[PDB]
Amino acid sequence: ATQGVFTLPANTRFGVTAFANSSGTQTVNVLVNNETAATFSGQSTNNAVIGTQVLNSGSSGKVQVQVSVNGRPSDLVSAQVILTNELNFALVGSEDGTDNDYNDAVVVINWPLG
Amino acid sequence: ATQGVFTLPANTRFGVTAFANSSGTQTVNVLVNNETAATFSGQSTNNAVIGTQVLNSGSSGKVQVQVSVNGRPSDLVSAQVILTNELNFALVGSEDGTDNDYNDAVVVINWPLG
Amino acid sequence: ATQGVFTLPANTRFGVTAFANSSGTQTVNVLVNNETAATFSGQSTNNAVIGTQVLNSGSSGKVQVQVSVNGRPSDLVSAQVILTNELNFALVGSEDGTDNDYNDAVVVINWPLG
Amino acid sequence: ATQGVFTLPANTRFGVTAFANSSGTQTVNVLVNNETAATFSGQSTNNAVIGTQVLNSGSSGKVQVQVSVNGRPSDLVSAQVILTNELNFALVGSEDGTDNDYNDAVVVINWPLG
Amino acid sequence: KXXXKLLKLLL
Amino acid sequence: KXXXKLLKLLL
Ligand SMILES: *C(=O)C[C@@H]1O[C@@H](C)[C@@H](O)[C@@H](O)[C@@H]1O
Ligand SMILES: *C(=O)C[C@@H]1O[C@@H](C)[C@@H](O)[C@@H](O)[C@@H]1O
Ligand SMILES: *C(=O)C[C@@H]1O[C@@H](C)[C@@H](O)[C@@H](O)[C@@H]1O
Ligand SMILES: [Ca+2]
Ligand SMILES: [Ca+2]
Ligand SMILES: [Ca+2]
Ligand SMILES: [Ca+2]
Ligand SMILES: [Ca+2]
Ligand SMILES: [Ca+2]
Ligand SMILES: [Ca+2]
Ligand SMILES: [Ca+2]
Repeated sequence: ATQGVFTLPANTRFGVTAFANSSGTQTVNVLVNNETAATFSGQSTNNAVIGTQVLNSGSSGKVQVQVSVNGRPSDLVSAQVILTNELNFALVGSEDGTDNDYNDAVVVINWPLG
Repeated sequence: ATQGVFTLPANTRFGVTAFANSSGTQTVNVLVNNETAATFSGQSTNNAVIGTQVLNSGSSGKVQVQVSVNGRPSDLVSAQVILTNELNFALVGSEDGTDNDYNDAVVVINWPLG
Repeated sequence: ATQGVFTLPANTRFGVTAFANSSGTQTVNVLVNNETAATFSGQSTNNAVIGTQVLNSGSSGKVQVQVSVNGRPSDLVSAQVILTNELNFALVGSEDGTDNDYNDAVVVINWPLG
Repeated sequence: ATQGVFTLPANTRFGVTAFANSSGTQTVNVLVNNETAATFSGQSTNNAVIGTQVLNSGSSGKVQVQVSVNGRPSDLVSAQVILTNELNFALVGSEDGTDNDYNDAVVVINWPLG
Repeated sequence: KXXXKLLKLLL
Repeated sequence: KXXXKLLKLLL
């Protein structure tokens, strides 16, 4: 199944933050309606934040997270969780190798803000 | 129901990261076996990271998040989500006021690391 | 935090199913737009299905689950989870006593159907 | 990623329930420790329960859900959610066709029971 | 059912 | 709430 694609409400500000846990340098691309809106890159095996930014979900609300290592797409896993009918998390894990820890880049999208 | 308490695997490293979305200064306390292991503080209405740290879950694996604003406990909401039976997120929202947005401090715990 | 309240897509069919795990007879009230749309009453300590029904979220999409035992409201926990941006679960647990297993009535709402 | 595989606490009773929403007859296999422990089958486009059973997770706690429709394995999506650090749901959706509603067989695993 | 099912098989 | 105190500081 497709993973890393989320329908946010249209015109909604959201946070996106990525953490790295891999020997490979992680490249996280955040697309808003199929156009790159942010790109984070970095290397850590200790959960370092490799980027955090506030974006707007735009007219469509469609947000897509893509993770690669030197251009190679990682395998993605994802879900959206809503707490108390108000607080939204869109979560992505990614696997760039063979050990299935799925933490190699971890991406958290949260909304609403403010 | 009790919120903001999670059982991690014992003796395991995890990441904890807090974001702020409120006029009020947020104080986030992270307890490992009922002792304060980290405290983050800051104020933002734009999802600023007010802290991120790697901790060990200790003997019990019990990790608790508490949030207060000028000493007053916020109301908490929480859940844990596991993706592909490997990647864990423990999620906390908190409410310091009357608008039920539960984003005033948002705390994300993730494991495993590395 | 309020629990057991979910905003579904409006005018959408959804399943609701309740399981019981308590000595107490469980009454589950499912409200659509603030009006009771289904009630289930049953008793089991072995996770028996005490009801299942297809409902429609109506013009507002507001769905609320309430659980009571001998007229006493149970304490609720809930969350919504979305898989592959398409498949939705709204989940409710409830506690009628003091052991905090929160399974005394478990309620699962799923959509889409068909 | 692998989907529909969960590590439950070992030697623990859990419920497993399947719903169908497809023209195709669904066959849902539940494996514990790599051996078939239950098989549900049925056809519905109205979310009918095609099976519910209590099982024991055994010495390994390993539970796997597989879904087949007209001789082909369906594509699976899954996640585990924990509420109030106590109430667990392991959720599976599956797609037998092209519409990607992922509801063709929906499987809910819940624990603890009783 | 029907259309989408057959096309998925042929491709 | 909180803006009362930051404005008292800023102004
Ligand atoms: C007693 O009525 C308590 C009640 O029933 C028990 C069998 C157990 O399921 C408990 O969790 C529930 O609250
Ligand atoms: C046709 O067999 C496809 C199939 O059945 C439809 C009625 C609908 O439920 C669809 O999602 C499913 O894949
Ligand atoms: C005080 O004004 C309320 C407080 O700060 C607001 C800016 C908003 O973030 C609100 O959710 C928070 O409770
Ligand atoms: Ca890896
Ligand atoms: Ca890794
Ligand atoms: Ca608030
Ligand atoms: Ca806020
Ligand atoms: Ca109970
Ligand atoms: Ca019980
Ligand atoms: Ca389908
Ligand atoms: Ca279907």
